Amino acid sequence: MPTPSMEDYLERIYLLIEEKGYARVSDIAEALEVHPSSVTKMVQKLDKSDYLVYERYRGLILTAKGKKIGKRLVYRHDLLEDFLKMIGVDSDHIYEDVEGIEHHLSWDAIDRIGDLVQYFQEDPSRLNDLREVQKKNE
Amino acid sequence: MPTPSMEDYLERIYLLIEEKGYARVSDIAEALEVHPSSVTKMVQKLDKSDYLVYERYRGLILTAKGKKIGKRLVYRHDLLEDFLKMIGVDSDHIYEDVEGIEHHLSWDAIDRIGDLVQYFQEDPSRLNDLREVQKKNE
Ligand SMILES: [Mg+2]
Ligand SMILES: [Mn+2]
Ligand SMILES: [Mn+2]
Repeated sequence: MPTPSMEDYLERIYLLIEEKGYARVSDIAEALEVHPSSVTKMVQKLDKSDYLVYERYRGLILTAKGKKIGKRLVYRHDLLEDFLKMIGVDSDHIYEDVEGIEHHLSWDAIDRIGDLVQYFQEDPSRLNDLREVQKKNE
Repeated sequence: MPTPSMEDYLERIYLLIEEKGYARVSDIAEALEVHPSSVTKMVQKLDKSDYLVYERYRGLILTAKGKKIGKRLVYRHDLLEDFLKMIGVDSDHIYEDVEGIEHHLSWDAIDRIGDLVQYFQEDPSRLNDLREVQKKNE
């Protein structure tokens, strides 16, 4: 039911509190380089759906549901960056390829990439074999 | 330089040409599920910049440029489809996942995914190991 950009907002709020203990509307406007009225409108939609609350001095506060979604997206980003690093995507492309995947892949597929990432680490000689395949191509 | 929309046309045109020598406007409309008048507008755009030619009583044939692009696009769709099958995504999620991400991955990542698919092809017992990780992880 939440749009991808609603989820990205919860992820950003969780990481703002990780960085300094608070999430402000002004923080999000400055980072996205948008007008603060679009942020307060997004905050309003997230508030009405019970993902966050707002109190003027503490700022933006995640609910149990909002904090669960925000953490999940941080870890999705990690998992997919691990995947793309493992298979050899270069540093110029990996970031936009992670943002590309994470917005257009079902959660079933994300889970399967998580199994794959686990597969290459339970016996790391699998990863050396994969890199041999790349070198003999190269 | 070609837009996502052009890439979806060029890929379908290549498949039909691959099967039949020419791509008819009516088969393109059917496959992409758009109104024939949309195809015409795209056909006129792609004709004007030399991706294709319209031949009377035949349909569309790609130029060297359009065919090079269209062949690469079909390779991308087919490689991603194999990739998702291989890591076990539900057969109900596959076409829509592929149509999703295919416009959002660099060619660098497509090549590395190709290295990954080749890694599993060169010793298919690696697919059985991968399946054990997934059954265990559950
Ligand atoms: Mg992100
Ligand atoms: Mn496609
Ligand atoms: Mn597509």
